Amino acid sequence: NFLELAESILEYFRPYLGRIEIMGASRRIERIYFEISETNRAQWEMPQ
Amino acid sequence: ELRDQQEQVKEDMETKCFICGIGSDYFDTTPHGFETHTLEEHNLANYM
Amino acid sequence: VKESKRQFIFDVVNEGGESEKMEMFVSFCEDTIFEMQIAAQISEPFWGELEVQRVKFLNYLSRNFYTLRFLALFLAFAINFILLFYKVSDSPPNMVYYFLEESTGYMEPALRCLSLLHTLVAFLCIIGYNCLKVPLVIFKREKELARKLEFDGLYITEQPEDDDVKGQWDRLVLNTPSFPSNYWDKFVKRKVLDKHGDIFGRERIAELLGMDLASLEITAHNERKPDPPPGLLTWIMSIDVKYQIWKFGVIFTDNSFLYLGWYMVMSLLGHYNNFFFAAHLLDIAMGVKTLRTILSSVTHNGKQLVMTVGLLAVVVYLYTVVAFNFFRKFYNKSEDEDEPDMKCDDMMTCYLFHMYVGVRAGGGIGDEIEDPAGDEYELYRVVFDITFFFFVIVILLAIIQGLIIDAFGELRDQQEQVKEDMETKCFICGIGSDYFDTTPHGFETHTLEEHNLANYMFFLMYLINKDETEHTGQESYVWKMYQERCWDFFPAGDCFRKQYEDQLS
Amino acid sequence: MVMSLLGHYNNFFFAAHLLDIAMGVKTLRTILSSVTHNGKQLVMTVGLLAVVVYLYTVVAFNFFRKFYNKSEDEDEPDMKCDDMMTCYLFHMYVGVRAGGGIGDEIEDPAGDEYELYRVVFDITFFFFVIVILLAIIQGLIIDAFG
Ligand SMILES: CCCCCCCC/C=C\CCCCCCCC(=O)OC[C@H](COP(=O)(O)OCC[N+](C)(C)C)OC(=O)CCCCCCC/C=C\CCCCCCCC
Ligand SMILES: CCCCCCCC/C=C\CCCCCCCC(=O)OC[C@H](COP(=O)(O)OCC[N+](C)(C)C)OC(=O)CCCCCCC/C=C\CCCCCCCC
Ligand SMILES: CCCCCCCC/C=C\CCCCCCCC(=O)OC[C@H](COP(=O)(O)OCC[N+](C)(C)C)OC(=O)CCCCCCC/C=C\CCCCCCCC
Ligand SMILES: CCCCCCCC/C=C\CCCCCCCC(=O)OC[C@H](COP(=O)(O)OCC[N+](C)(C)C)OC(=O)CCCCCCC/C=C\CCCCCCCC
Ligand SMILES: [Zn+2]
Ligand SMILES: [Zn+2]
Repeated sequence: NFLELAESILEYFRPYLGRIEIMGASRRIERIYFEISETNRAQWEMPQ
Repeated sequence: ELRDQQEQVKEDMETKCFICGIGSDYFDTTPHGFETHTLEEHNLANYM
Repeated sequence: VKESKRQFIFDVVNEGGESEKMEMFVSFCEDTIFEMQIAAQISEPFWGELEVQRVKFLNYLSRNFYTLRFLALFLAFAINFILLFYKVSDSPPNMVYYFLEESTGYMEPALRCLSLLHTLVAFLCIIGYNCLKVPLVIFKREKELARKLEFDGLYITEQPEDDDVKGQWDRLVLNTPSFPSNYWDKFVKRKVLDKHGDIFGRERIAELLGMDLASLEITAHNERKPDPPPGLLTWIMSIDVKYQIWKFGVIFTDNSFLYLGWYMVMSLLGHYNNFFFAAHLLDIAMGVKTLRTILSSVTHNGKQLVMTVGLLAVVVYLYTVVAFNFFRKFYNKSEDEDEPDMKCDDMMTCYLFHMYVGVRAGGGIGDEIEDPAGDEYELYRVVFDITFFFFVIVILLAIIQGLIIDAFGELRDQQEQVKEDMETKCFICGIGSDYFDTTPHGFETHTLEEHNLANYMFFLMYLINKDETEHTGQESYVWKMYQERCWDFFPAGDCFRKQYEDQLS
Repeated sequence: MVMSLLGHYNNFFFAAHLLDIAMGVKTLRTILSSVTHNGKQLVMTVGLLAVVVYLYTVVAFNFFRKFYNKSEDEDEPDMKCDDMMTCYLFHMYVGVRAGGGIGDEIEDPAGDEYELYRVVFDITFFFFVIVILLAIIQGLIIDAFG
């Protein structure tokens, strides 16, 4: 229900919400969340 | 030989994850599981 | 239909994506359903009598379209066989006179009759194509336009790229009363209006799509049914000029229609000069399946072949530059000493000489130009000849041969890959055959009864044909998902057996 | 057996029995299965070659007749595109076997009103018939091996 309420914010921030998986210090797989910049995303999309 | 190398690259990228090396059969247990894994969970662009 | 299914499976497996696999499958199912409707329509069972006779004639042409094409090919071959007996002379049978040289004397009338028959059959082929295959072209175009309108706002939230001619031309049909004439969905305009009305304005959307809400409401409130007697004037008023213009643009842009029109034009020119009928022998490439496959081998790497010819031209030009600058004296192609005939006295002439003679020479330009033995530039010029032979005659022609051979190999590999995929995994759910074969012939039973492609297409047809008020719960669920173009109801990595593995065992 | 019997009528009919090596030797049988694997495509390729050469013959018969004199003495000409059947035979027989195509055999077009048209004629003949179609035959055999 909370996610449904926050749908608009999540949709807005979807292109900038980067997530990766690492083998963390806890000896378990962990998911890391971070911010991707619009300039970086556009540069990555550039064709070269 | 060049054609075979291109085909091998395509087959590998379609069959196993570039990061963890797990086959697509394990991920496809859920609908479009391999696609979601390679787009959101172990995305190369996200690691970069 | 089996050939269409085979082609669709090949295309999906070779140049298809997993995400778009089910979208492609549903589009193929829709096309197959429309073709089935056309086949049922054309299948066999004073103004009215004339109309029924016209409809029967058009149905006959549509049914026998392919037989007509084979007949056209046979007539072309007969005409060209007769043309083989053609001769030229100075005297009637400065001015030169062409005529048939035959003993029996029956060949000229036979040629005229066959030419007339060929022109008639070409015209009938055009009509049969228009009646049989154009409807599917219009159906696909209309349905693609409707989907782009509803799910992309291609003319509401965005616009065509302005380099894509298809979108610009399709702009003509949006407001026409009969825009969805072949595509069965008659609620496309209402769906688009309900989807994009609020953000971009109901009035703006209605103006774009040529619909009048006030008229809709008035018609709902009360009914007025003026129907004039059928007549030519009524029909003329009924025709939709804008829609017809758009449809004819689409048809005249269609490739196969253009080919058939060119066939007809060449057939007509054959009456101006009989030898124009030789152009119709090129139809064997389209007609014979084996020849079509062989020529697809050549056209598979056609771009690379053209670029290779261009590279050959550039290399020969470089050789021409070197020859024009240093080896001019060796290019005398005249025997009499009084009148020389030089080829590298000007760059254009020598480039023509190289490209024309040296490339076709077995050993290269050295086969044709003067022998350099006992000359100050003998070693330079033998290096010139040897490198020309190696790079042009050996390497580049080897590249062309290799491109053709690799095209053969690539096509064979693609067919093998399609076969292997279809034998190893289920097209629908993607589960491997090893899981299913746990029971005797389990994979065969799964692909024949559980996840049958034909059954999915038949279900789509049955759902479309059934009235929405009669749908069961499951049918309503699938119908709603289909209307939304959500393909989540297709099993993916799951099946009945996997779902109930414990109980089924 | 029938050829063996005919060998007694004429001894040279016994040469036909040398064809038995194809059936007898396993290596030869495999090699020849390589050729017969795409035999239908090979036959259709030869047919396509015939049709293309016929189109070239039509063009030559209509426009390039004067270049087909194969006689040296000026008193007696020996023309090949003075009739369609003769010129089709000439093309299929000489141009296909020529290393550079029909241009190797017909008269030199330098200094003629149709020089460019005729060099295009020769070059396209060489490219389509000598280079491409023969490349198709070679590729069919190689692909059969593969
Ligand atoms: C899908 C592929 C699209 C491309 C197809 C290209 C087709 C090639 C041809 C022609 C262009 C079409 C328009 C030409 C019309 C010009 C009119 C014309 O032509 O009028 C001049 C003479 C007519 O004859 P006449 O003056 O004696 O008068 C006869 C009767 N009277 C005596 C009444 C005066 O012309 C003649 O004679 C013509 C003699 C016959 C010419 C050869 C016929 C063509 C055969 C083979 C070529 C194949 C090329 C294939 C293209 C490559 C595709 C891979
Ligand atoms: C895919 C590969 C494409 C291949 C491209 C074409 C390859 C053609 C190859 C080889 C030909 C070798 C011989 C070249 C020169 C021999 C003549 C020579 O040596 O005479 C010495 C001259 C004397 O001058 P002059 O009084 O006679 O005329 C001066 C002014 N004029 C020229 C108009 C009056 O000295 C001079 O001028 C010096 C002038 C500078 C020389 C430039 C020549 C460069 C050409 C090719 C380089 C590589 C060739 C060998 C490797 C094979 C290719 C892989
Ligand atoms: C299962 C696959 C079947 C495909 C192959 C079929 C075989 C092709 C050949 C021949 C069929 C013969 C049928 C007609 C025979 C009639 C008899 C005849 O013909 O009698 C005329 C002369 C005989 O001589 P004479 O008049 O001096 O009488 C000398 C005696 N006295 C002095 C009594 C007067 O005939 C001669 O001379 C004959 C001289 C020898 C001719 C060459 C023999 C064949 C050799 C190489 C070609 C093999 C064919 C391979 C092509 C297909 C492979 C894919
Ligand atoms: C897989 C592909 C198979 C290849 C098929 C064979 C292609 C062979 C190719 C090229 C040859 C180029 C030159 C063709 C024409 C040169 C002659 C010319 O230019 O003379 C202009 C004439 C002047 O009239 P006239 O006084 O001589 O009367 C003529 C009346 N008669 C004909 C009986 C006396 O004008 C006219 O007749 C206009 C007549 C209409 C022109 C018909 C010729 C079209 C032939 C080929 C299509 C394009 C070839 C280039 C593309 C390469 C192939 C991809
Ligand atoms: Zn992974
Ligand atoms: Zn399945």
